[PDB]
This record gives sequence, C-alpha cells and structure tokens, in this order.
Amino acid sequence: DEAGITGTWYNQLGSTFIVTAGADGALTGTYESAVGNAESRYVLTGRYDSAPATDGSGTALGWTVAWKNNYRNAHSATTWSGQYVGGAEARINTQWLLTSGTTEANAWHSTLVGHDTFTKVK
Amino acid sequence: DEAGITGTWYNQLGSTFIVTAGADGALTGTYESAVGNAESRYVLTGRYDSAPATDGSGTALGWTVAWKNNYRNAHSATTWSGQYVGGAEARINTQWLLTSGTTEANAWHSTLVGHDTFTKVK
Amino acid sequence: DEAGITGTWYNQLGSTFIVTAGADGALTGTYESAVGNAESRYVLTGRYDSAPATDGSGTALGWTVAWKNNYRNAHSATTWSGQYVGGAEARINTQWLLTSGTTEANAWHSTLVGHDTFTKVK
Amino acid sequence: DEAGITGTWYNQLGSTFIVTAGADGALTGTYESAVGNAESRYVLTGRYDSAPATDGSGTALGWTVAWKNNYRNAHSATTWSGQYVGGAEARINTQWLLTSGTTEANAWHSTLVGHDTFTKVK
Ligand SMILES: [Rh+]
Ligand SMILES: [Rh+]
Ligand SMILES: [Rh+]
Ligand SMILES: [Rh+]
Repeated sequence: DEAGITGTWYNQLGSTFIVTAGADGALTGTYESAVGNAESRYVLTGRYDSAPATDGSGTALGWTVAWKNNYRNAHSATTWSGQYVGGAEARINTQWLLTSGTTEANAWHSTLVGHDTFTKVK
Repeated sequence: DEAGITGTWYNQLGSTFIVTAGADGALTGTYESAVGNAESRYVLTGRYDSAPATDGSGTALGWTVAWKNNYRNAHSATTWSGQYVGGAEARINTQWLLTSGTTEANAWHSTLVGHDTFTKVK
Repeated sequence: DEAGITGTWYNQLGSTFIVTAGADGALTGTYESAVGNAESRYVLTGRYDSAPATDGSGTALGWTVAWKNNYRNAHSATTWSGQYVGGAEARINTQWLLTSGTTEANAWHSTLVGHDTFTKVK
Repeated sequence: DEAGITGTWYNQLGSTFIVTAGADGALTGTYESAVGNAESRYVLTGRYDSAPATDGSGTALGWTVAWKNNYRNAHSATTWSGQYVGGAEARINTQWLLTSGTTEANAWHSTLVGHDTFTKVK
C-alpha cells in the first residue's frame, strides 16, 4: 500500500497530513494542525504494515507528532493509531492520544483521546 | 532529556524498549513484546519534545511499532503516547492504542487501549 | 436537557439506544447492539449533567451496559462517555471502552476503544 | 461477585469509591474525587456481569459519575470501564474517559483518558 498511503491527507478538522510510505514500513512526513497550540508544519514519523493481509482488511499503521517546531512548543505529543482503507474513497481511520507534559500531581489529567478520519480530498 | 531517554527500558509485562533520542526530537530503536502475536525485535520510530518546560513537568513523547518483522506479521500497529519523568527512579508513563487491520464490518472491534509504565530496571 | 435526551437513539452501526433522562441526573434504559456477541436488549444505567452551561457547550453524560441478559452473556461491559448536542440535528457524540473479563495474563488485551455517534433518526 | 464488589474502594489518587452491587447486575453508590473540579460525594450508577465465567477471568463492570452535586458542577462526566479481580488482594482495574461539555469548535479537546486501580485498602 506504499502508493496508496503516500501523499497528502486531510482530516475532519481541516488538518493536513503529508506522508511518505517507505518500502521498509516507514512513515515520514509533516503534520499541520488546524486547531490547538500549533502552527505550520511539525515533523512526523511512524510505521505501517508493508505486507498486509489480502482478505479485504485494512492496513494497520501509526505515527507520532511532538508539538515542537521552529515557531512553537506546546510541550505535548500526539500519536495516531489506525488503518488505511483503499478503494474508491480511500480513508485512514484513526484514534489518537495527545499527552501533555505535566507534573506528577497533574498526570491524571495528561492525556486527551479522540478520533480523526483522513481522506484524500478536503 | 536526550541522555535521560536514550537507553533500554522495560515495562510491567516484561517487554523491552530500546530507544535512541536524537537532538532533533527523533526517537528511533526497537521493541520486543513479551506478549501477543510477536517475537524478537520490531522497528520503532517516534518523537519527543527536545525543549521541555523547566517547571517539574514531564517530557512529552510518543512512538509507533508496526508488528511486522522478518519472523512474523500480526497485521497491527501500536502507538504509545506519554511522558518521560526523570529523577531518582526515571519512568516513561504511557497509554497505548493497538489497531489491527480489519474489514469495514469489523472495524468497531479494531482498537485495543491500555497503559504501560517503563523503568530503567527490570 | 431532560426532554432532549429522553427517547430512542441509533448509532452508525445500527445499534438502538433507548434512554430516559431523569430530573435528578439519572440515565436509565436499554441498549440493543447490532454487532458483537449480543442479541436483544440489555439494561443500561448512567448519569448526565442536569444543569449544563448556557454558552453553547454540549451536555456531558455517560452510561454502562454489562453484556448479560436473559439470552446471552458475553462477560464484558461497555461504557460510553460523551456529550449531547441539541438543536436542529441533535447528536450524542461518544467514545467508548469495552472491557472483557480476562485472566491476569491476558489483561493487557482486555479493553477495546472506539467511538459512536447517536442521532434521533436512522 | 456481589459480596466482593460491594463496599468501599480507593484508587491511587486517594479517591473514594463506595458501591453496592445488586443481584440484578446493578452498581449504585457514591464517588469522591481527590483531584479536579470536585468536592464531596457524587452519585454513581453502573452495571457488572452478575454471572461471570469460572475460569479465573475477572468480572467486567463499569460505572458513570456526572460531576454535579449540591456543591459544585464541573459540566463533565467520567465513565470507568474495567474488571474486578477477587482473591487475596482484590482489585478493580479500570480505564476511564472524562468528557467535558464543550462547544463544537472545541469538541476535539473534550475527552481525557486515564486509568485507575482500586483496592480495598488505602
Ligand atoms: Rh468516525
Ligand atoms: Rh499506572
Ligand atoms: Rh466521528
Ligand atoms: Rh496500572
């Protein structure tokens, strides 16, 4: 699914996910969030299953963004975990965990969870 | 926290997380799971905040493993999202999302969630 | 939002959520899942904020179903946590955690996570 | 596990979970959080598997607290999903989702996730 995954994706928030899928299972690229303490692109890296089943199942993958770049630092990191579904209207359906650096006393409050769906159009 | 993070970590399941933290915010290394459809090491990649706050807060980070290697393929990927806490007994406290590739009809059933704590000893 | 919440809702899977919102903040009713090890209705109980903000924010709520009834027992329980959004096309947007009873050795594998959106029509 | 579950539990934060397990699978009681926008007891309700497997597996359960009482309203609700494990040192191991009522524009930011372990002593 190297061809399928590689390219520019957009989620329901208007965020922009630009990713290259390597033959070796690597995901590399940049993320631009439309919301939160973020601006411009952030480096991302991740992994996908480069030899998925051939039974109609999606392709498992994930990636991470640490929310620091040359412009801003939000002292947090999000990971997206999901699968790529090919075909007519390709999608990457994910759930994500956003952890902010906290003191021990506030750690119970450290992690947001949500879900993003990415498509090739937006 | 480049020095702090880099090295060998172990979680409560006996899994082994071997990671190098780069000056540029990169996480690279290998993961060996003690449970599940897995054996030997898998490539991981991720990101950490390379300029965290100086107020006692932890350092945000995350990484991804796609569960394919030269031995096995589980058609799944886990992402860990959490923070590194330095000091006397350093810890990386995470929550994780494990997504398996599924058909659309089974997608509701695609994602496990849990939490792992990593320490420098085990 | 007692009036708004009370009634029959349906999610994207075709499941049926029948709920009564009490003046005291109680949620009571029945759930019928369209997927998984389930058939017919299961008792649910839960809670909602009976005095929400008046600033356009949604109404926080949650409920639990244990997957045992007179027909089947799946030895599991799901909790939905989310908010009710009123207006033209009312919605209850949730994320859920489905925990299966496991042995200690399999506990890492005990919990599924996902998201369901409920509307008054389907 | 009616006998096992019923009683007073405490988590790692010092919160107090007081619960009665009914023969019909009901959970009823009160929760007192040691952290966050909360004070004194809040009503809880939930469900547990009243006929669990007899193979060493834990007992699935869940409950909800809406964070409104006679003293405070935080416009939020937490659901705990997990399992009760009996024996020498009984535990209820959970993961939780805390949803705050938000505007649509802030909904991506609505839900915290974490994990609490409850024991009979603290
Ligand atoms: Rh969705
Ligand atoms: Rh923990
Ligand atoms: Rh959605
Ligand atoms: Rh734990």
